[PDB]
Amino acid sequence: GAMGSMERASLIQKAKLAEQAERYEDMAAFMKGAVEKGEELSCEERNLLSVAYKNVVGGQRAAWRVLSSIEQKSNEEKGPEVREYREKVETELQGVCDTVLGLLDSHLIKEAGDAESRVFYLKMKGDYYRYLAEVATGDDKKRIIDSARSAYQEAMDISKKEMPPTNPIRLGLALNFSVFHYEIANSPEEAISLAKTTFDEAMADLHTLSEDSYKDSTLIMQLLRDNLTLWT
Amino acid sequence: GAMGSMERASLIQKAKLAEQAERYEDMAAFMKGAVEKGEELSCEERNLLSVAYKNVVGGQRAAWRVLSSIEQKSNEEKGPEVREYREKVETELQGVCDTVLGLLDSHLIKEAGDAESRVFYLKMKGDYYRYLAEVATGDDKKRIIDSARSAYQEAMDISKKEMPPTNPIRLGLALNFSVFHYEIANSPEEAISLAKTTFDEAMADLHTLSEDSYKDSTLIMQLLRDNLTLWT
Amino acid sequence: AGSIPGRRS
Amino acid sequence: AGSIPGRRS
Ligand SMILES: *Cc1ccc([N+](=O)[O-])c(N2CCC[C@H](OC)C2)c1
Ligand SMILES: *Cc1ccc([N+](=O)[O-])c(N2CCC[C@H](OC)C2)c1
Repeated sequence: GAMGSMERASLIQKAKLAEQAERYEDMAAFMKGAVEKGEELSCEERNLLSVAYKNVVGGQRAAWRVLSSIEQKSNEEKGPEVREYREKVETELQGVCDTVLGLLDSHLIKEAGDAESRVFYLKMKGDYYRYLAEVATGDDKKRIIDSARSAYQEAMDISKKEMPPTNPIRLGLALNFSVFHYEIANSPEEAISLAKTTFDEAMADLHTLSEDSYKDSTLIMQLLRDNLTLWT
Repeated sequence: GAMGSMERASLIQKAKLAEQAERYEDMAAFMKGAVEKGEELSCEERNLLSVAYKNVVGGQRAAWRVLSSIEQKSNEEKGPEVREYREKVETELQGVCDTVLGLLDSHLIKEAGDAESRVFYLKMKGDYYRYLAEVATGDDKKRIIDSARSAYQEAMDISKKEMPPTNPIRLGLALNFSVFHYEIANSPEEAISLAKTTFDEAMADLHTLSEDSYKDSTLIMQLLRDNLTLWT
Repeated sequence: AGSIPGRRS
Repeated sequence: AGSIPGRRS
């Protein structure tokens, strides 16, 4: 595409430079160009793709929430401007989510055979459908929610068969699926049950880990505990 | 232009919403559209224009400094990528500075007759030439520096004739011109002299101010003092 | 509450 | 050193 004339390795190098420079839109464009070269992504390259788009869509979500709050307050006649601008931000956010989903569907997921890559991409698919669900209201809010759930469920099924309960991708998948249950699917009890079971099963497997792996796993376990403290 | 179909008042309203949402690129595009309506800007609208572009160019400058530092370190063969990406960021930064300068030249400065508006715009002109000077190396670095100096000098001459020594625009002009002297023009003694004289003349005029004006002026005086502490 | 922050490689 | 921060209206 737009990055079609740049070498794959140069796109990856520039994505790392863009991360250092906090230029996340650039980072995401470089990583989109790298994916579109058609080769599978290494573990590090998958992380670059996820960091880039998470930062882009995170800024959009924060802006959408500010604007949605102002719009809800307004409903003196403020004119159409708050709604128009919230809609503009919403459409941009939806476009980024559709771009990420399109990369996953063409063709990252279908070529991902190892558990670490397939779970990673299916978790991303659940996440970006979840961000679509956050702004959805029309006749597809239900279908968007089901698409998020289905992606997270397939990732969970693979992760429980193929990864130890302390694996950081397995833990982060469970964390985010529990947030889906709490915030999107109106299932707080399922959120709490999943977070508790995930935490307890990880605790019981920590004895198998090196010092560095222990640090990685316990960091995500603390996020599960932080949510449980907020929810109970 | 691109915002030509939107009402002036709606552009101003959306610039304020974009500020709240931390969407500074949007904010700058809305304020460019407002300027291009051709009417003069009020004090509040001038501040919106300056905040929007300061945030946009501030992100670019921070990224350029990160990339320039990496490039200087590299000079193992890292390939052309660090230089290419620094150049891309630099060109974007130059484009934003040229856009702001173009608004000032077509036609904000020529229509600005009151001291508060004319000093404000000439200070902006000095600032954006100063940001161009920060990245300049070729046969125009000298001419860019002189353009910054000339804009700041005209603003200083008006400010000393038309504004009290505590006026916040006068103070911020002097602060930024002192930074120009220290960082761009290799004139640290002129920087220190200007900051000291500005501070002392403001101190002697504080007795004339209300509580709220005193707070506004002393905030900028503290920035002059912070620079003097760093420079001496 | 909080999902994976995920914003730093 | 520091110019006017200028990033908040
Ligand atoms: C979804 C997920 C689960 C775990 C981890 N992790 O172990 O850090 C991550 N990230 C968080 C940011 C740093 C890495 O970039 C993607 C890995 C994600
Ligand atoms: C150039 C300048 C001088 C003074 C002030 N001030 O008094 O605050 C300002 N700004 C700083 C940010 C807030 C306002 O937006 C432009 C005014 C600028």
